[PDB]
Amino acid sequence: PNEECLQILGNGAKFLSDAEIIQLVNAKHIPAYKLETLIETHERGVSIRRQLLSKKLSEPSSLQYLPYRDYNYSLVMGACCENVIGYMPIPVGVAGPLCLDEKEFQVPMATTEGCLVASTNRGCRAIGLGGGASSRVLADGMTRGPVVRLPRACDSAEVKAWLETSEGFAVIKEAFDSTSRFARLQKLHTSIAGRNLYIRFQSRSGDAMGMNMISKGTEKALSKLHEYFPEMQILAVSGNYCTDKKPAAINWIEGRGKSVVCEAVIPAKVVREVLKTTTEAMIEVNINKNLVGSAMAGSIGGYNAHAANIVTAIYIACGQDAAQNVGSSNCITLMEASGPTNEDLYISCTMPSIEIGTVGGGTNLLPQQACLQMLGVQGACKDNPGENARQLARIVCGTVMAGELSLMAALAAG
Amino acid sequence: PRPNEECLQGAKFLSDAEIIQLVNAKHIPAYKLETLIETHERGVSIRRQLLSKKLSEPSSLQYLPYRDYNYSLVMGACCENVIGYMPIPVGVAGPLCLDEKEFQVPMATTEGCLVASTNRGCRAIGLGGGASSRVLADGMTRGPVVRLPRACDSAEVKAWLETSEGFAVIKEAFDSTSRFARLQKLHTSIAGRNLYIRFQSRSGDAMGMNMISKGTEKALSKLHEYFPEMQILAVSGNYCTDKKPAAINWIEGRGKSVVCEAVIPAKVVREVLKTTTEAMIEVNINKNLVGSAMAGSIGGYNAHAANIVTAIYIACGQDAAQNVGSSNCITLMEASGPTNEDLYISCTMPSIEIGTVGGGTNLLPQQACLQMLGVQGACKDNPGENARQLARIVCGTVMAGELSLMAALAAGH
Amino acid sequence: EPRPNEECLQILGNAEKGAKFLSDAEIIQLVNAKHIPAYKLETLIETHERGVSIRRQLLSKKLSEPSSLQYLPYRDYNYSLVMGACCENVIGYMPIPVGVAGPLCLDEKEFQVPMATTEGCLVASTNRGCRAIGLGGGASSRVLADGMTRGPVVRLPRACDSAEVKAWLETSEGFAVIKEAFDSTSRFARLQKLHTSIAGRNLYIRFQSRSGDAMGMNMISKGTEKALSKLHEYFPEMQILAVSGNYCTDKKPAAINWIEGRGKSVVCEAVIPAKVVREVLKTTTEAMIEVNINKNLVGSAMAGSIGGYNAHAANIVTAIYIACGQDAAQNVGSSNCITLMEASGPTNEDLYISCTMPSIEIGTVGGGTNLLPQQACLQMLGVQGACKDNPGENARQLARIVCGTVMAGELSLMAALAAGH
Amino acid sequence: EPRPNEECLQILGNAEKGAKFLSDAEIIQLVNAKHIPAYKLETLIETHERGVSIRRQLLSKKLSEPSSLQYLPYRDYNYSLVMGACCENVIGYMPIPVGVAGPLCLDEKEFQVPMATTEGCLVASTNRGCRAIGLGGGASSRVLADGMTRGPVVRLPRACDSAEVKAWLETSEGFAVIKEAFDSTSRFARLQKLHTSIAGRNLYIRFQSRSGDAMGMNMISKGTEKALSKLHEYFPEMQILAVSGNYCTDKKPAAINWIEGRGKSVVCEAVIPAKVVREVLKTTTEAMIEVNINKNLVGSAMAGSIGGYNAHAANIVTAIYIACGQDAAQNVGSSNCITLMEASGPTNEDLYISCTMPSIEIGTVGGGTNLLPQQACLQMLGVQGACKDNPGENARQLARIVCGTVMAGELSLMAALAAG
Ligand SMILES: CC(C)n1c(CC[C@@H](O)C[C@@H](O)CC(=O)O)c(-c2ccc(F)cc2)c2c3ccccc3n(-c3ccccc3)c(=O)c21
Ligand SMILES: CC(C)n1c(CC[C@@H](O)C[C@@H](O)CC(=O)O)c(-c2ccc(F)cc2)c2c3ccccc3n(-c3ccccc3)c(=O)c21
Ligand SMILES: CC(C)n1c(CC[C@@H](O)C[C@@H](O)CC(=O)O)c(-c2ccc(F)cc2)c2c3ccccc3n(-c3ccccc3)c(=O)c21
Ligand SMILES: CC(C)n1c(CC[C@@H](O)C[C@@H](O)CC(=O)O)c(-c2ccc(F)cc2)c2c3ccccc3n(-c3ccccc3)c(=O)c21
Repeated sequence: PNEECLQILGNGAKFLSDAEIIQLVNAKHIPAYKLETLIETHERGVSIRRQLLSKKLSEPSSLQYLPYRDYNYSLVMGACCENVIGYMPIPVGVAGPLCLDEKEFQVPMATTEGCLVASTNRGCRAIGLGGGASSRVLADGMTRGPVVRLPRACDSAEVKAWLETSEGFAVIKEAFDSTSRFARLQKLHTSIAGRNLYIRFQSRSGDAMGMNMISKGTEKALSKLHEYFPEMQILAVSGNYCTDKKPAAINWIEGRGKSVVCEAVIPAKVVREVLKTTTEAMIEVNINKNLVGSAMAGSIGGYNAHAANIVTAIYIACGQDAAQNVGSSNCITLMEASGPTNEDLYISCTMPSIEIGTVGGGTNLLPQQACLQMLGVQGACKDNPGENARQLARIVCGTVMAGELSLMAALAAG
Repeated sequence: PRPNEECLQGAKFLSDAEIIQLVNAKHIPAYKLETLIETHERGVSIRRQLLSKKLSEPSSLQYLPYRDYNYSLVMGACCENVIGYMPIPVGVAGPLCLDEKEFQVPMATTEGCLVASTNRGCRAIGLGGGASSRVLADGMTRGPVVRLPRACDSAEVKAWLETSEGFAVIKEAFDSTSRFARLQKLHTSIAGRNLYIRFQSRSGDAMGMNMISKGTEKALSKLHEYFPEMQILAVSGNYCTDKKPAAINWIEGRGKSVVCEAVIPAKVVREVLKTTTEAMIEVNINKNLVGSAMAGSIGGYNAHAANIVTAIYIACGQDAAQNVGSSNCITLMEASGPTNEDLYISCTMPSIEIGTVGGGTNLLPQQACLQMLGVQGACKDNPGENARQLARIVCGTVMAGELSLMAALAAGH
Repeated sequence: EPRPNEECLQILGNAEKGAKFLSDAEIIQLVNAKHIPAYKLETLIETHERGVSIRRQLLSKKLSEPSSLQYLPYRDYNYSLVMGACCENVIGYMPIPVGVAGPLCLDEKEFQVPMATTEGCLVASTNRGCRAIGLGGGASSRVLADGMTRGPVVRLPRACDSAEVKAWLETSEGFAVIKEAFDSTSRFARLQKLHTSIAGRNLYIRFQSRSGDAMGMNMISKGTEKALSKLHEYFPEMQILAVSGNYCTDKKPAAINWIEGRGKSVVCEAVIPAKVVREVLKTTTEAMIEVNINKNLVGSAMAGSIGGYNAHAANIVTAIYIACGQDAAQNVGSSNCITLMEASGPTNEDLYISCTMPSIEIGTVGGGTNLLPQQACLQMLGVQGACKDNPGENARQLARIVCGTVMAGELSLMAALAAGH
Repeated sequence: EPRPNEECLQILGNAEKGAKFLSDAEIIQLVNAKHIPAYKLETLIETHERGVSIRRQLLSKKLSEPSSLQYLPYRDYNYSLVMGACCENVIGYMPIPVGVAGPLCLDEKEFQVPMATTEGCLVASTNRGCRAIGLGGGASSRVLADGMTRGPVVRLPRACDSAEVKAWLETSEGFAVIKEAFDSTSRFARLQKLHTSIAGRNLYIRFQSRSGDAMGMNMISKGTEKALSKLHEYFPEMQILAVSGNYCTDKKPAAINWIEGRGKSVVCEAVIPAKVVREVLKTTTEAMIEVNINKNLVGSAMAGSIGGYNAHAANIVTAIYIACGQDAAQNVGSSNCITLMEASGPTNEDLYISCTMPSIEIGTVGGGTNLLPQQACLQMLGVQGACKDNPGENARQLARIVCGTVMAGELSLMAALAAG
């Protein structure tokens, strides 16, 4: 019906059928934007959106194998996704044990690339027979890099000098830190371009990746800066000086999120039996591929074989922002001869800009929390704020090193 | 639970608890179960149980799902050591009015506001007459490193590859490996006695990594016949460049190079995007050009192309790790129209690495999202037209995302 | 005794008298009253040198310290070849000390390399590198490419239109038409394959061509102008925004020069015996490779370098460029260099070295190479002027000498760093 | 007249006779017979000019064309300040034409800028830019930072050890000990915030400090030796692999100089009235902005440039550097510049321009600035030598003049490109 359908809606939506609510869209009665709140259950809302979508597609049977039933939409709606028509299953394999810092980890990897999980698993095996890997977090601080503008370059210079004094920095730090308990503003990084001023705010953010919290603190910091400099115009809360989800030398040099190093010595016996190559062959490929090769290609921060493969796979499994693989994959892989007879392989990976978290975003979803719980880093750390996210970053750097070892060995053997 | 003595006699008759009790007691090794178990879902079940005992929290796997998923197309193709699947929420933004067509773009993400933002950008484009796009180039690459005894020798190989006859014989060996293998002009760079050779070729509708790799191996084998002292050091010497940031991809292109554009009426910028044309151009210059410049960016002259690229890629069975290079984008904005109050926008993406056959596009859920766009599988009549169409949709959806986010930043919300 | 401005104007306005009759103070009177422009002083006055003397006196009164130009030399210099070609508003010349480093044993020949510098120990260091190369049986080098570029930016109404122009330039027929127009501007113009890049409705076109022994800036620009005019006949809606849209790229750092090359791309190499590494360079092969990997590769990588995978190629390039009449501002791109080092020989104790420099922008005709003093330095190397029998051979040879001298400088500085001196 | 070998040697040994008593042809005979090596021809000869003449004669016979040095000048140059300080194996000097562009109206002062070049139209073009700036009310500039750097590479046995050293350097007390050692080497030394980067067991340490009016290369390297020696005491397993590990970065392109700055970071600006853009520059403000955006921003972006967002800053930097006794090889990094242009004023017809140069490496004492001809060009600008009442003011002033002259050159060349 048409008129009777509106009456029952005013009382609920359960008494109206699927075909009746879809008829309210077609025959203009009530618009399409009112759909999330109106329907009772979340799963039925997804079903009605899929039927509406089906008639717009040139092949309505497209959605047949896109699944949607029995998924927990309660944590997704109004938090992680909009216009939800279902979910996308990504196969999850396991590579391990990764022997890292006197512990053993089973690393979940969501991917559809054949041989990737198997390769990473072989890398872990080589590391494990070689006495294990060790890693350190060198720095920690998510950033946001707004652009502001003053009437003149002489004015923007005045603002830069003011922020660089002990007093000016104290005023902006107090504003920034007041927005949340984990907001602790580190030293600012500023760059002038004429009358423009790019300001890089950096702060730890507990176990969150921290972009929402740092953005809150930045908005408050710029409002405080407005009081001391009324002619200043906030052009954008991000002027790409952060830098988020684009390649940027500033992330490579200053770091962003977690800066991490990892290392291991692979005994000569393990290089031959597990990796099917030699230490000499591995060093030759590493120098001429990951250093010289990347140099000839004009790379900034891409001094590695396939760090992005491991970063992406762990990120999708563990509820991270996979778009941040742009900067998070930044990595330099070094190799040299080691031990008394110089036949053992010393490997290290350095990743200055791993953008990561174990609370918020996709880490609030239960399947993603399962993969985080495998690693023992799910949620916030009560006793040591930021320790779970720090640990996950160490696991990412260590797993990348396992991937580097294995693929470089395949390339070396020919 | 029976003893392990009468368990030695195949798999279907035994129980799950029996197989795991033979792995720990060490009757059977740990690499026999992949082949012996018949039903693929039961293979994943046993793997999860063995995995559970290695974890400090064995119950961590409970909410990682695995039942009733189609593992037939995954095993021996897409993933190893499989313990389940990870559901990523899929939203839809559209219609995207692109080249006199309308697209409903699937986006797999867990970032709030992303799909709604892109949807708003699509609406502004549609009310402004739509967008137009063009594929400027097409060719996946692979960039091996070879070594000769001396720099004079590597120089000889470079000059030889640059003659018409030397290139012709290398092109012959390359193209023999596949129906779609058609080698384009080579790009070579010397570093002492090293020579980096950038093989480029179309690959039908595939992303083309496996095909170009096979062509490269046969091409280098032919080059070995003419230069027997040459050593193939690595089939990839990072000169491709695959899954790392590289200026060579930005300048020369990799996969599909694409451009897209649209004019948004001044009224549409005000009412839909809640800003002005003047404010949009101001932010684009000082964020996407000057800001990226101050940050030392190569190819990152955009707001958040990577967000859209990643969401479409995960939804459509692409290699998400290739978002590193595929997200390369320069967003440009200027005034347009008679009164100079309309907003011309353009996005240029020189290295979209993409495909509609092979890899994750073999799986049915991923094929469902590809089918929404009308690009699933190989185009029989025009090989590569589906992959090219998907690249255009990516670039157009990126432009929609740029429009919407830049408007949010420009109005200072 | 000085005279009125009007009386001096009637004498210089006359043909048979000239500035010879007038004094210094009287000519200064005419310039200050704007009857005679300052920049034309050479033309009006009887000699070039007196024109420079008058300009100096004009300038000295403007300065807070009138005796500032005392030790800036100017007398007895050949200003005839500078005027209307190399410099304007000339107030003298700047002496840069010139040292010699050699012999450099390169491609079975020997070179005495001139180096203009004020940096202590640079010439001596480079000289030590030459000595090490000479005792190791010399260096070999190859020119891998040759072609100066210009990278204009044009614009179409739409990106769909700029795309059409790109596709048209990539057809065999379209490239042929543009090639005919480019090559019609000079006998040395041979247009190579076009490299194009779109940015929306913008189109950046990279024209590349040999240029005889000239660096080729002017010749490539003239060919580019004619080529774009021909392109406009097929596409009347195209606007030539700028003849250089920074896509060349000239005198700015750019990955496109590193990857595609610009001017001459060159590679050079040598093997230094272990004995020579110990006795001349005061280090070992193992220590040299260790420093090269971690400084010139890893170190440059950590600093975010594109093209700067070397110790100090720019010191050598700059010193040779100033001495040999080159454009010293082009050291920005010409200094692009990757230095590689590894073990060699039967006991893995000898030191293989190589330098690869893809973008040496250089010439032996035109610009500063027209001046006699810098022609003297070119004549040392046997590369002065145009090679008639093999056009471009002299400029090619100079690029090889630059690359080989850089390698000598890399050897010597890296040895000093490896020893911890 | 040319005496036998042994008769010439006995006079040389006697220190109250020397090589003055002998002739030119006799000294050449002593070099070829291998009695006295060629490198030791500086000290033995009496006057510096004669020593250069003898080196030139020995060189001439080695060359395929013995008359090649004919037009390379050498006579009557003051070699006293050059020998053992600025150049070795000296065979003469190379005259670079010097032109003047000005007045440059900068910070309420007027400057006559010397420019050593052989590129036609460069000085005249720069001069036209200065004239446009002057008729527009002048330019204003600011020094935003000042600190020469050196970036050694050290190595610990493990990455965990290199991590420990990084953390130690980041504490207040660790940095204080290193700053005390660094600052002790010179009265102008003041070590700023230390900036480090790990690569496995490598640690790259970027030392930064002001250096008075010197470019500071020698000063910073000496302070860095002392700093690393002090760090050796707390970490004896550390190995100084190289005093420069290319992390400075000196004389190579590097994003670190672009982002962190090196030497003087400077900004300059001016507004050119619409009337002056039309008449002097022969173009419009609209055409200028359009060329600047699509050439200096979009164009440099398409070429994959880091720090090269300008038309020809390198031309001006190089011309001033050679004229003023600077290290011209440092033009690689000193040329780093971004040029921005906007519409300005009430009709939106005036042209606002700015140039930002984060890494001008420069000095007014030491190096080639010790030579008299180079000191004359520095004297033109009022920046010769060390400022006693404010150490670093002369070098800061020259940096501002460079940035201002670059902006003048940017204005003029961009106008010629815009006009077609
Ligand atoms: C990590 C894994 C997915 N993988 C990869 C990565 C491809 C991409 O994800 C990134 C890669 O392009 C990054 C790069 O190296 O530039 C290649 C690979 C690299 C460069 C090529 F040119 C072509 C293939 C290979 C590979 C190549 C030849 C022989 C064996 C190989 N095995 C393998 C198979 C079975 C047992 C043992 C080893 C791999 O697992 C493998
Ligand atoms: C695309 C979307 C996920 N989004 C984003 C992207 C954040 C990231 O994924 C990439 C971004 O960091 C890339 C960059 O700009 O550097 C920001 C954003 C950008 C820069 C910031 F500093 C902080 C937030 C914002 C945003 C910011 C302020 C006000 C509204 C906003 N809305 C919004 C909400 C409701 C209705 C209308 C608009 C967004 O949808 C949105
Ligand atoms: C080239 C020459 C002008 N030089 C230089 C300056 C290089 C610079 O122009 C570029 C350099 O900064 C590039 C780089 O390495 O980053 C240094 C030098 C380098 C880095 C430092 F930190 C401090 C000083 C050195 C040097 C240093 C220690 C011991 C010996 C040295 N010798 C030397 C002395 C006698 C016989 C043999 C060689 C030099 O000739 C020399
Ligand atoms: C600075 C000066 C030495 N100059 C230059 C330098 C080229 C180089 O030093 C840097 C340049 O390549 C950097 C770049 O723009 O990419 C060009 C120039 C630019 C791009 C070209 F394609 C070809 C020539 C021009 C120029 C070009 C066309 C018309 C007038 C010109 N005038 C001029 C003449 C008389 C009165 C007013 C101005 C110049 O002074 C001038």
